[PDB]
Amino acid sequence: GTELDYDTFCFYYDWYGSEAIDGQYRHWAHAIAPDPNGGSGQNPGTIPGTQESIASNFYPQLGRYSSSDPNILTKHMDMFVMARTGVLALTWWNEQDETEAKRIGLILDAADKKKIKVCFHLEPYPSRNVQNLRENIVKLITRYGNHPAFYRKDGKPLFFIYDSYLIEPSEWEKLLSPGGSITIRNTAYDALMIGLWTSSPTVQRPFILNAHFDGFYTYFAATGFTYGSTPTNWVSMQKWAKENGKIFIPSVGPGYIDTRIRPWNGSVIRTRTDGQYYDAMYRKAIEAGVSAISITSFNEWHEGSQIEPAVPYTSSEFTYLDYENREPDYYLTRTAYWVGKFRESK
Ligand SMILES: OC[C@@H]1[C@@H](O)[C@H](O[C@H]2O[C@H](CO)[C@@H](O)[C@H](O)[C@@H]2O)[C@H](O)c2nccn21
Repeated sequence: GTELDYDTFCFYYDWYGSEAIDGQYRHWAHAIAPDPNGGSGQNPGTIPGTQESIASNFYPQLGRYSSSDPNILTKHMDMFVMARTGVLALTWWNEQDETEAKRIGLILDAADKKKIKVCFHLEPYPSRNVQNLRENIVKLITRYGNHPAFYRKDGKPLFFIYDSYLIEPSEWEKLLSPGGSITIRNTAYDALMIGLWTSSPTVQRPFILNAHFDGFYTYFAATGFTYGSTPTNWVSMQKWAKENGKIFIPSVGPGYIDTRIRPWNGSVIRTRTDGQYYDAMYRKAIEAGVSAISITSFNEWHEGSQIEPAVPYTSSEFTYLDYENREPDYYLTRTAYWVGKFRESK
């Protein structure tokens, strides 16, 4: 009851920088978003990413780390082993820069040492469309597909597609129908394509079918943020998935808070309550009878959904939230608990 689960996907962010390694404490410093309902002339400012003031309501046990530091990567992979999360679902922004390329190779290498697998979470990069998506899928499978840590499920790579609704089903069909003009089906570049189910079934069911997605995930850690992230819908979403040959990968998270970077977004806060929120959400995923589960997140520190260890910290600039009556690694060990319960259910 300690082995990795390769149907458990944990969303991982590689965008953190340090002055020493990256030239800037990347992402630890971050713009504060203006209030989308708050009128003109806002000067919301920025979080400077100093030791005292970072762009999170929580504070990492590992400090203001670099995602390109091989020693941090080793520690993260040991944390995945503790959590029993076999798949690292890597945020991918199509930066087309040598620093991205280096980082992806470092992550794959570190993952392989611990038998962790890596798949890609394809983000909404500029001018994203099905043609450049195909080209990027080809590039990723070509560059990384023979890496021993590259994930496959029953012989197929798997990609999560964030904000897949931003692209019309008539475009998706070209890529994802077996008859599509630029199909990946039956090619060397075929993959399980997992789209983001947001809103109501009346909208999302025909979209998933007409776009030829292999499955869907929900992402948001905050319960009730969307229809898809409301766990009382998961039984019915799974029933529909099974009836239509789709893979449902609900996303569970331990809490949510992003008010350092989005001070106006307090309605989305979901309190951790010493792990009871995480337990409730993970239980609903398991009870829905799904084949795979995703975890939002390993380390989206801006959104306060991370399971990565956090420590108490009060600086002159901010009093951070922390894991309260739980130890810093509690969310990793509680993840392992739920992975066990999930496996018992399969
Ligand atoms: O991973 C899914 C998606 C991300 O696209 C999204 O990134 C945006 O927001 C973050 C701040 O949270 C910012 O730092 C990024 O540069 C990007 O603009 C964010 O991680 C998120 N939240 C829900 C879904 N996402």
